[PDB]
Amino acid sequence: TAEPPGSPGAAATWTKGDKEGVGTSLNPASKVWYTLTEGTMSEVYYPHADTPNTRELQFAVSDGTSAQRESEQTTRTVELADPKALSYRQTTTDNAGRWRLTKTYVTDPRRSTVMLGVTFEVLDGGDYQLFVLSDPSLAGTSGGDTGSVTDGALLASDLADAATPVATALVSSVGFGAVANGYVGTSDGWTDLAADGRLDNASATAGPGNISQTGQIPLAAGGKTEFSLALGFGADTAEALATAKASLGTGYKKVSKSYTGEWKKYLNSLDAPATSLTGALRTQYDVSLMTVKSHEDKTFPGAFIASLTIPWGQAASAETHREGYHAVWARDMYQSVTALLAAGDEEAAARGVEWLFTYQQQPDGHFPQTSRVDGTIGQNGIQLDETAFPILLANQIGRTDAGFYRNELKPAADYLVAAGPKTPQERWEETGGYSTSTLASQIAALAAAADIAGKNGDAGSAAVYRATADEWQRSTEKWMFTTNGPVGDGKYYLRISATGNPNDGATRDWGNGAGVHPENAVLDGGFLEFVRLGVKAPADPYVADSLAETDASISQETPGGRMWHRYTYDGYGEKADGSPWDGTGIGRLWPLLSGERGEYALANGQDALPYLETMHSAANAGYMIPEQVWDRDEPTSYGHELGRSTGSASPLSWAMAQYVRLAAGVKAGAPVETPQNVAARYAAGTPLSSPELSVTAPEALSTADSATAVVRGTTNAAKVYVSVNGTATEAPVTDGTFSLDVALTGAKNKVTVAAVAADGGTAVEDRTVLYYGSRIGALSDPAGDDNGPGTYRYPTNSAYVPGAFDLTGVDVYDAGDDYAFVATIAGEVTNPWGGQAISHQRVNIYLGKGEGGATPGLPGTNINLEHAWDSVIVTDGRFDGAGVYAPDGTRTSAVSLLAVPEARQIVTRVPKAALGGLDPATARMSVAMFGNAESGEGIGNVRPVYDGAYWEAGDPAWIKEWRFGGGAGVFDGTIPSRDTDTDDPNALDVLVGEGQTQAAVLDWRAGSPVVVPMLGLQP
Ligand SMILES: [Ca+2]
Ligand SMILES: [Ca+2]
Ligand SMILES: [Ca+2]
Ligand SMILES: [Ca+2]
Ligand SMILES: [Ca+2]
Ligand SMILES: [Ca+2]
Repeated sequence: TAEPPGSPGAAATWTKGDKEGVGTSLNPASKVWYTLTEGTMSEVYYPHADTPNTRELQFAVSDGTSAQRESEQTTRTVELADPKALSYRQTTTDNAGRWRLTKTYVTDPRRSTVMLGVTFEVLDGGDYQLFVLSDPSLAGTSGGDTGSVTDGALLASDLADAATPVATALVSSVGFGAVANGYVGTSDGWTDLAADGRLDNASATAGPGNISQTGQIPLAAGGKTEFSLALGFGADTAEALATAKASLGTGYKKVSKSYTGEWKKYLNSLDAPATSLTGALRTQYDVSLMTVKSHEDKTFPGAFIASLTIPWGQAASAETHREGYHAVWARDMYQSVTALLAAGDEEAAARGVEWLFTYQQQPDGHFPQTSRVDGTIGQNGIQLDETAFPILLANQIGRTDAGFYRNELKPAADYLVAAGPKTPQERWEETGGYSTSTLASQIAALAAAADIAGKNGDAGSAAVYRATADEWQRSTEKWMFTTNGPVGDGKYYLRISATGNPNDGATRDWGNGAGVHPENAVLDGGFLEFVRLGVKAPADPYVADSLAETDASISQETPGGRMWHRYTYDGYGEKADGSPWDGTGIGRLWPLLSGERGEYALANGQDALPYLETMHSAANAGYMIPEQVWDRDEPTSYGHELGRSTGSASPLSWAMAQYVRLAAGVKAGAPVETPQNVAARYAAGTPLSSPELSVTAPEALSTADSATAVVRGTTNAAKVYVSVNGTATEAPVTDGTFSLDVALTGAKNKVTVAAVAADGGTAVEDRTVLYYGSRIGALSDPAGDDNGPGTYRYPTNSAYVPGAFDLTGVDVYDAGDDYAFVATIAGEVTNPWGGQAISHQRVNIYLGKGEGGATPGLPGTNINLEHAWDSVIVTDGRFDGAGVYAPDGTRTSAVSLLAVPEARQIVTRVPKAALGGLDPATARMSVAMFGNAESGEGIGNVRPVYDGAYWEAGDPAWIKEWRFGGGAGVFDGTIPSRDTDTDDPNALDVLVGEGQTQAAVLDWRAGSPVVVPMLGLQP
C-alpha cells in the first residue's frame, strides 16, 4: 500500500498542563473527557479517566494562497457557556479581522462522543476554505496510530494494547469537502496548508506511526456557516463510527441541552451553598464541584484520578505510556470525595470507599502510592497517609459493618500499627521520617479505627489502635516541634524529622535542586492538618507559634490574598528564567494551601471567605484552579503574573476540592470533614488520664524459647491487652500487675501492650520477639573475645567490621523438619562480597557424644576437638561452602543460612535428617569461629593467621590488610596451607566450659594443635 511521505512521523509531546476548561457528562454511559488549551481541544480521555488519546484539534483557514491556524491568532477567548454546566466556548478572530470562529464543547451523555458546535463567519468579501486539524495520540501514545476513511468519516485506531483498544471517528454534520491522512511533520494538514495554502495531500490512509487527519468543511453561501463535529470513541473503528453517527443523528442542540441539563440537575439536587458567596465565588463553587465529580471514572465508579492533565505537557514526550497526573492517588481521592461529601453527594463516597478497599488496597493492608482506575498498581512508594485517608473516609461514611471491618478496615489499621510512626514518604512524595502532615492522618485514622473496632466488639484491637494513636498524639511536639530553628523565635513545627529530635539540626537533600539543608530550616504548613483532623484543639499553642515562622518562611501576599509555598527551598516548579521544571527548578505558590489555611481559620471561628477569594483569584476564565501560580514581580520571557497560573497544571482535582470543602465549612461554621469522634477525643475540652504502664519482660528485642512468650509488668490501669501481629488477647490485671503467656505466630512478632484506664486514657509499649521454635538448649560466650589466644588482630581492611568474628552465643531450636542453629556475634552481620547471608564468617560446630580423645578439626582449621565428632555444621555463606560434613570432608547435607541483623544473628537451618540420629538435645559440641577464605588462600576455606611482627610489618600489603596476625608463620605459595607455620589455631574465638579459659585452651605455645572443649547445650 502506498503511503503519504513522512513515516514514521515526528517525535511528539503532550499538551500544556493548564487547561482552559474540562468536561464530561454526568452520565457514566459516555466514557469521554475533554480538555482545552491554547484555543484548541487538547487531550480527550477514553475509555478511562486515566487514558489520554488526543493532542490537538483545531481549525485552519486559508485564502487559497496562505493558510492560518487559530492557535496563532493573537485574539481568542475562552468562557464557560453555561454557569451550571461544564460546557466551554472558545472564540478565534483573525489578526486582520477577516473571519471569526466560535466553538462550543459538550459531550453526548448517552455515548462516547465529544461534540463541537461551530460557527464560522467570513467578514470579508469571502472566498475562504476551512479545515479541521485533528492530531490524535490514541491509547496514550503518539505513535502506533493508523488513520483511514469510510463513509465520509475520518477513522483512526491503535489496537496495540489488547486491554484498552482505542479507535475514533471524526464526523461533520455537513460532511467533508476534502480529506487527508498524513505523518506529523511532513504530510499532516498544517505542514501541507502552510506551504501553499492548499491541501495537496489526499491520502485515505497513514500509519502506523505519528499521524494526523484533516478535513475540509464545506461552507454555506453568505457570511457564515453553522455545523458541528462529532468525535466518537469505540473499541474499534466500526463502533467509533457508529457512535459518532448516532450523536449527529440526535444533533448538537439536543445533545447539548441534555448534557447541560444533567449537570444543572446534579448541582440543584445537592446542598445549597452559603448565601454569603458572591456571584463569582458561587460560580467558582459550581464549576469546582462539577470538576471534582468529573474526575470520577465511569467504568470503575468510586475511583477518582488526580487530574485530567499532564504537568508541563508540552515538554513531556508522548511515545511511551505515561502516568502524568491522570492516575489514582488515595490522597487526592480523599480530598475529592471529602469535598463531594461536603456538597451532599453521598453515593460517590460510598462507591469511593468500596472501590478503594476492593480494588486498590494491597493484600498486606496498605495502599499503593498510585494505581490505575482498575486498581493495577502504578507507583510503589509507601505513603502512610494514603492508607490512613481511606480509613478516615470509611469513618466519615459509616462503612463499619463487621465484614468490612475484619477483611478491609482491620488489615489497613494493623498496617499502620506495624509501620510505626515514621512514614517513608510524606504527601509531597519525596522524603521520610516523622511528618507532621502524615502523622496527623496516622493518629486520626487509628483513633477512628479504634472506635470502629470497639463498635464491632473487638476490644483488643480497639485498645491497640487507641493506645498507639494516643502515644503518637502526645509525641507530636517532642518529635517535630523545634525550639532552636534558624527562623524567628526558633519555636515552630518543622516539616519532617528523621530522628525525631527536632533540635538536632540533622540535614538531608530536599531534591529538585534544593540541596542540603537542616530539617530545622525547612518549614511546611502540613502541621495545620493537626487541627483539621481533630488531632489538636483549634487553638493548640504549638500549632499557633508555628504560624509566624511558617508565614515568614514560605508565604507571600499576592494581589488576590496571601498564598503559601509547600515548604522552604522547595524546587518543584519553573526555573528562574520562567522555563518549565525538568528535574530542578523553584517551587511556586500552591493555591490549595490558602484553602487549608482557611479551614484552620474557620476552625477558630474566623471569617474564611477571604481565603476563598484568594483561591479564586488564581483561577483562569474557565474557573480552573491551578496547582501553582507565579510568585515574582517580574514576568520572565514567558509572561508570568504574580498570583496567576504558572501554566504547568490546571485544574487540580485536589485544589478544586479544597475550594468546595472550605466553602461548605463556611456555611456550617466549622470544617465539615473533621472526624467528630477523633476531635471529641483530642480537640474537645477535658483531658484524659495517662495511666502508668511498665513492661518488665521481655526486653525491646528478644528471642523466644518456645511458641509462647511471657509478657508481664505493672500498670495502674483498669485493663491491659497484649496484641501480637494484629491478634490481641486480654491480660487480667491483678494488684497493678499482669502476666500473660502470649502465642507467637511468626518468625518476627511485633508485640503491642495497651493499658486502658477507667476513663479511657491509655499507655502503650512495643516489643519485638523472634521465633525459631522450641529451644533445645544454649551456649554462651563473652564479647571482646575475638582475638584467639588473646593476641590476634582482624585484617585491617574496612570490610572486617569490629566484632565480626566475635561469638556471643549459640542457641539451638527444634524448628519442625529442621534444627535451627542460631549463632550470635557482637559485631554487625554484614554481607558485602555478596554471599548467602554472610561473607566473612565461617563458624564450625562439631557434633559428637564425647567419645575418645583429641580429634583434628576440618583441614585449614589447625585445631583439635576434645573428643571425636560424627559431623560438623559449617556456616559459611561464601562459595557454597555451607552444610554438614563428615570427618572425611564429604558434605552429607545442604543447609540454609539466614541473616537477622537487627538481632546480630546468623541462622543455619539444618534438616533433622542431616544429623543421622544424633540428637542435639544430648550431643556434645565444639564451637569455633574462623574467617572464610578462597581455596587458594588456605586449605579448607579458612583465612590463615600469621606471625605478629610479620603481620604488623605490612609487607606485602595484603598480609596486614587481608589476613589475620598475632599468631605464627609467614606466607608460602607452594603448600596448600599458604602458612609456613600451622601450629597456631586459625580460630578467632571458640567456646569453653566452666573452669577453663579461651586464653589457655587456645595457647598453642603450651601444646599443638590446641584442643577445643566439647560441651553440651544447657536447657
Ligand atoms: Ca498511539
Ligand atoms: Ca498523531
Ligand atoms: Ca482489600
Ligand atoms: Ca566471644
Ligand atoms: Ca600460622
Ligand atoms: Ca570465646
